Amino acid sequence: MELTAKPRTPKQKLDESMIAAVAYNKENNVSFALDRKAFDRAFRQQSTTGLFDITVEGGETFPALVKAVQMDKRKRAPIHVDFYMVTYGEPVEVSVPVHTTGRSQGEVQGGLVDIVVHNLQIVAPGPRRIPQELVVDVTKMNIGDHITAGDIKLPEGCTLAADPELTVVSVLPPR
Amino acid sequence: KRTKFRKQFRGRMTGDAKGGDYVAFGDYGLIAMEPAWIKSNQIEACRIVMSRHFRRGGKIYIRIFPDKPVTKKPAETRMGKGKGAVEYWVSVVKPGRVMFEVAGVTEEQAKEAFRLAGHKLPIQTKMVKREVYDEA
Amino acid sequence: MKIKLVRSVIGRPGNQVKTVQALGLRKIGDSREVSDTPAVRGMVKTVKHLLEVQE
Amino acid sequence: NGRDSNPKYLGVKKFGGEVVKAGNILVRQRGTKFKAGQGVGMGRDHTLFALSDGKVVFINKGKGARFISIEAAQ
Amino acid sequence: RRKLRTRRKVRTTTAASGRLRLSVYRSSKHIYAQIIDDSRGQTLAAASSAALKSGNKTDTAAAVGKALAAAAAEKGIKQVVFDRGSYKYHGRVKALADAAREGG
RNA sequence: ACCCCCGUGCCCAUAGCACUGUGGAACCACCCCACCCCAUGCCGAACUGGGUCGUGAAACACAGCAGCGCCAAUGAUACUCGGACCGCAGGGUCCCGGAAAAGUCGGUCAGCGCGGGGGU
RNA sequence: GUUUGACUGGGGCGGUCGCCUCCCAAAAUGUAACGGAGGCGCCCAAAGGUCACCUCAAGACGGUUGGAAAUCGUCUGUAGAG
RNA sequence: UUCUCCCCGAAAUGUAUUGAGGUACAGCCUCGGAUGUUGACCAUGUCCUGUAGAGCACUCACAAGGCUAAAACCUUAUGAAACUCCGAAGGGGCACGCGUUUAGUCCGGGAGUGAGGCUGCGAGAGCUAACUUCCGUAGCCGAGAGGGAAACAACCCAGACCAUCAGCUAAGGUCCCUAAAUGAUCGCUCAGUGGUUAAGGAUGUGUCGUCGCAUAGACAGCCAGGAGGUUGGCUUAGAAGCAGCCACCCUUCAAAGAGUGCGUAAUAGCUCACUGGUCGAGUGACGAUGCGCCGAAAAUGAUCGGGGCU
Ligand SMILES: [Mg+2]
Ligand SMILES: [Mg+2]
Ligand SMILES: [Mg+2]
Ligand SMILES: [Mg+2]
Ligand SMILES: [Mg+2]
Ligand SMILES: [Mg+2]
Ligand SMILES: [Mg+2]
Ligand SMILES: [Mg+2]
Ligand SMILES: [Mg+2]
Ligand SMILES: [Mg+2]
Ligand SMILES: [Mg+2]
Ligand SMILES: [Mg+2]
Ligand SMILES: [Mg+2]
Ligand SMILES: [Mg+2]
Ligand SMILES: [Mg+2]
Ligand SMILES: [Mg+2]
Ligand SMILES: [Mg+2]
Ligand SMILES: [Mg+2]
Ligand SMILES: [Mg+2]
Ligand SMILES: [Mg+2]
Ligand SMILES: [Mg+2]
Ligand SMILES: [Mg+2]
Ligand SMILES: [Mg+2]
Ligand SMILES: [Mg+2]
Ligand SMILES: [Mg+2]
Ligand SMILES: [Mg+2]
Ligand SMILES: [Mg+2]
Ligand SMILES: [Mg+2]
Ligand SMILES: [Mg+2]
Ligand SMILES: [Mg+2]
Ligand SMILES: [Mg+2]
Ligand SMILES: [Mg+2]
Ligand SMILES: [Mg+2]
Ligand SMILES: [Mg+2]
Ligand SMILES: [Mg+2]
Ligand SMILES: [Mg+2]
Ligand SMILES: [Mg+2]
Ligand SMILES: [Mg+2]
Ligand SMILES: [Mg+2]
Ligand SMILES: [Mg+2]
Ligand SMILES: [Mg+2]
Ligand SMILES: [Mg+2]
Ligand SMILES: [Mg+2]
Ligand SMILES: [Mg+2]
Ligand SMILES: [Mg+2]
Ligand SMILES: [Mg+2]
Ligand SMILES: [Mg+2]
Ligand SMILES: [Mg+2]
Ligand SMILES: [Mg+2]
Ligand SMILES: [Mg+2]
Ligand SMILES: [Mg+2]
Ligand SMILES: [Mg+2]
Ligand SMILES: [Mg+2]
Repeated sequence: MELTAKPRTPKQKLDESMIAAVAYNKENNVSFALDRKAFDRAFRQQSTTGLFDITVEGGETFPALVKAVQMDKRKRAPIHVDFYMVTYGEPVEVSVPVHTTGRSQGEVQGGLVDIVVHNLQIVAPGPRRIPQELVVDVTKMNIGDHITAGDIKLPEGCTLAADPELTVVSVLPPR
Repeated sequence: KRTKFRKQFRGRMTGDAKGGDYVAFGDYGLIAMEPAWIKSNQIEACRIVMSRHFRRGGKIYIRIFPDKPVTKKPAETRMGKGKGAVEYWVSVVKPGRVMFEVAGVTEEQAKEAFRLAGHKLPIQTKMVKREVYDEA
Repeated sequence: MKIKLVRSVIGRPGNQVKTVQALGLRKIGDSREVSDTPAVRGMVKTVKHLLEVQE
Repeated sequence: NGRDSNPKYLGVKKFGGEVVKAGNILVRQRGTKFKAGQGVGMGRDHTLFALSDGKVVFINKGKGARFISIEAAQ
Repeated sequence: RRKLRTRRKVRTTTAASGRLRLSVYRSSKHIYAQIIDDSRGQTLAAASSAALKSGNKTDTAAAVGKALAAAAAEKGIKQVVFDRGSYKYHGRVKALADAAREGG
């Protein structure tokens, strides 16, 4: 990616619709600002699990995860972003999308699957090896079953950051 | 619809909403653009329309709720005793506030269902699928 | 720090009026030379829309 | 069902960095939003008044427990 | 057992204006006593009985009061507070008092 | 001078809780006994009065630690004194200073006196 | 011979008229409405002086009458009481 | 309620009233005396506050799940004049003047006023009605002429000592009525929009994005084609792709989907999707905005003030 300025003054930012930005960790929490449309193509390509490099017009690349975007309520457009500089120990408590695989046999007799938790925040994902999704097979599930966090399988070096008993995806009956 | 609760009557003004700009439940969501009161039967008509179009299937959430009492003085009197005891319950609604959001229905059918429901709301409104989201 | 009036007192709030009166200006087109000490800077800031501050 | 109400002026009366003469009232309050400090006395209605002439000064710690006090001249 | 400590400690340092503190400690066989100048974070004239021994605790402690009365007497001690810990002005600490200011 | 204990203050959650470890014959603590000073609306449990031993069990003291509390930035935004506008209206905008709440980064399991006791 | 109130989105009927508390009240005080809610015309020789001591609601487990809540016991417990 | 010029100049608020269009006191005006910068503004220091916002830690309300003898309790998620773990901007007191200005206070004589009005902002009552009503706050009218707003207390500009057939500017303006560019540059609307609202609707037009299909030859045109199970199962008296209910599976292909629309109680019949030839270059669906269109019907004669303006 690319970004340039970071003045405390914002009057330049609004005109070219470039998003405001920051990058921080323990040592340096310096603020910045970058182009909008390329940022949105990138944030589409990767969410809170995806990461990208920023090349501030200073000559050194940095590797950033995305941590929070706070944007306009009226206009749908994103307003501000907070990238997070990350050391290659496991990134803290990253969120992972839930996604369902298979045609559940509960769907075939009047039920429908419902993902009660669209994101699951796992600790110690392991940076650069982050889970960009999380497939859960629902075919075993029948109407009224609950696939909790004590089911969802995990890759390397990962441990769920949420209570295992909590409901995740559940098949639901008609009406 | 009507709440089972507390003090009968209130007041009124406005500012852009905060308590639900993002679609947590479900897939898609219709969303308000104007600051009107919504109140009771307006919602319930939205509900009954979408439940016709979708039911036997889908999940319907109504994130808005007729909190605020509104009053009508009787008939035809002069500015008289006090305010008027009853009339209808409303929900204030500011732009970016999410009123509706379907689950388990194809994109196009959610389009048509949001269209029907929004043809009977005082405000114009825009639908969206959920972008990337945070706030947990 | 040259100044002049270029907009009337009339129909302006009270602090603006009494401040115009403090700075020494009693007619549009009056000019004056004012020191740059913090309180005078605050006065000439308080009513800066009425005044053509020179530089 | 409406006509009723009532009007009893209350508040801090002598604010910090002010020179109270002794016997001056420094706060009227209903409870103990201020607690009488060093040099201060409190009557039946939890009014705080100067015990001896001095500079009024405020000590703030946590809004459960702040105190008005007098630091005498001389 | 706690609240009585801070209770008398609040009523003592309210009544403390000019006068000095005198905090008898009694929970052990250590009936130590101190004279503390509230305000200044200082004590000046403690009379602990780790070396003294006179028999029953009520009379052992008696001499402690007497020891203390001499010490503060050398410093020019007017009066003092008293600052009981929690001990209900009983014969051993009541004796430490009668011994303190009978000989002050 | 170094160490630790007993008191006692300033500061009273960045100093509090939980899990854990270490202390006993210095100190404190439990503990023993109690007819009486003294005392429990019944009970020495607590106040209380005479003392080893025993035991650090519990407590308390100190040490580890960031699960929990508590502290809490930067970027931005909300709102807004002032200045100038739009909309029929609900309501909205612009320039100028001020500037949160929350949340993210991170920070902590304190810091500072007075005395007395006992160690080296 | 006189009396036979006033407020009052006309007057009348209704309602109100003194006092306390909260919102209105626009982070000082003050602020109107036949605006929105609620109370007083007392009480207590101890519910006061002072001096000594004790600490609450609630929940869980366990237990004679009980059987959701009585009484007793351990645990948690800035107050969720008073 | 009668003669002149000169100086200053209010009130329509508060509390009380058998009071409410009256009156007392205060407040605000004037005069004389006294002090004699104590006044005003703006700055720094200091202290006080719970509004805007925000937030659910308590009270009430409340949305989808989990656990469960439903209560509590967990994830997710909200509302608040009478909720608040928090909490500004501002506002008030005090000191100081570090800096400019010119009032202030006390004493005594004379008053009038105590029916207010509009607009912007902040609320209540009311329909988030009123040239509405009651409070707060700023300004004007009141008692303000002058310029602008066709006309017009209040809105914009600006506070009229007297004279001038001199000059500069504010709001507001420069085709003619009318002082002043029928000015210059890059655009936009062809509706008289300009010069009368909205839900809703539309290949109007100019600017930007997001998507797919493609010259190994796509979009629309045209020729040829359009499956066998199977009248798919239920369904009903009948429903055979097309009244409504369960799916949307196999054979063949360059290939025709238990399938889109019209038809007939049901059938049939005509076309749709996908496949070829011949063309032959773009084409199609979403989304943000600029200015326009429709939606747009009242009473005596019409009009943007008028002529008239692309
Ligand atoms: Mg608003
Ligand atoms: Mg706003
Ligand atoms: Mg929120
Ligand atoms: Mg103006
Ligand atoms: Mg200690
Ligand atoms: Mg332990
Ligand atoms: Mg030893
Ligand atoms: Mg014992
Ligand atoms: Mg131990
Ligand atoms: Mg910032
Ligand atoms: Mg400013
Ligand atoms: Mg403004
Ligand atoms: Mg700003
Ligand atoms: Mg914060
Ligand atoms: Mg520790
Ligand atoms: Mg020491
Ligand atoms: Mg007569
Ligand atoms: Mg009358
Ligand atoms: Mg009544
Ligand atoms: Mg107030
Ligand atoms: Mg105020
Ligand atoms: Mg008033
Ligand atoms: Mg009301
Ligand atoms: Mg004059
Ligand atoms: Mg009165
Ligand atoms: Mg009157
Ligand atoms: Mg008078
Ligand atoms: Mg005079
Ligand atoms: Mg003065
Ligand atoms: Mg002064
Ligand atoms: Mg609010
Ligand atoms: Mg916090
Ligand atoms: Mg001066
Ligand atoms: Mg007079
Ligand atoms: Mg006269
Ligand atoms: Mg009046
Ligand atoms: Mg008025
Ligand atoms: Mg109303
Ligand atoms: Mg009016
Ligand atoms: Mg008049
Ligand atoms: Mg005029
Ligand atoms: Mg005037
Ligand atoms: Mg005029
Ligand atoms: Mg004219
Ligand atoms: Mg007009
Ligand atoms: Mg008019
Ligand atoms: Mg006139
Ligand atoms: Mg000229
Ligand atoms: Mg001009
Ligand atoms: Mg001309
Ligand atoms: Mg021209
Ligand atoms: Mg429209
Ligand atoms: Mg075509």
